[PDB]
Amino acid sequence: MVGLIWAQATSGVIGRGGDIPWRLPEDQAHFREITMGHTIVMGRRTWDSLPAKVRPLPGRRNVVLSRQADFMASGAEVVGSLEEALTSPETWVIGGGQVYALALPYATRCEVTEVDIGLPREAGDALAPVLDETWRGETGEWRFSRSGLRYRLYSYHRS
Ligand SMILES: NC(=O)c1ccc[n+]([C@@H]2O[C@H](COP(=O)([O-])OP(=O)(O)OC[C@H]3O[C@@H](n4cnc5c(N)ncnc54)[C@H](OP(=O)(O)O)[C@@H]3O)[C@@H](O)[C@H]2O)c1
Ligand SMILES: O=C(O)CCC(=O)c1ccc2c(c1)OCCCO2
Ligand SMILES: [Co+2]
Repeated sequence: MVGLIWAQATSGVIGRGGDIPWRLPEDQAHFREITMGHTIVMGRRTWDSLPAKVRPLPGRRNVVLSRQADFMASGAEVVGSLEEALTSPETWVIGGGQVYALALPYATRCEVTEVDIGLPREAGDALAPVLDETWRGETGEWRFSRSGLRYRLYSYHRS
């Protein structure tokens, strides 16, 4: 099982300036629950976005995808191809935009947090991947984050 997990604005923006223009504590707990115990695969830029005191994320096989053969990610594995990282029963791709696109052929689940924030796409933004007709979606109710933004969870899946 390869799954993708991400939060996006209604516009599809997931990242800007190397970070994320919101923060939902409820989404971070949801992320931790879904990924805990499993492999997490991330692009090098997303590894960079994590503070050093946070990496690796605890209780998970942290895998960083990079083309630099000497890139050092302390506490993590660095692989040069996505296929290298798929040696566990559950693998969650945690971003960012480039790695979601690379991983989507392998994926049968997307746990998507839609954040009710009006955020026009700008040059250089990272974007959510486009899900084609093979994906079946189930939606939750709109909920209020304590940060003041509404959000809702979509669970997409396909055989
Ligand atoms: N909203 C969310 O839920 C969420 C979650 C995660 C990240 N984000 C945001 O997304 C943004 C980063 O996403 P990004 O698309 O800019 O970069 P990214 O996907 O996180 O990492 C890009 C890097 O991955 C490596 N890479 C990409 N394709 C590869 C391949 N085919 N083989 C080997 N290595 C490969 C390269 O690393 P080298 O350059 O080292 O080769 C590339 O520079 C940040 O803003 C981050 O905050 C958002
Ligand atoms: O998982 C934990 O241990 C606590 C929450 C956390 O560390 C976290 C939550 C969301 C993330 C993230 C980390 O980095 C990946 C890119 C953005 O999505
Ligand atoms: Co689990």
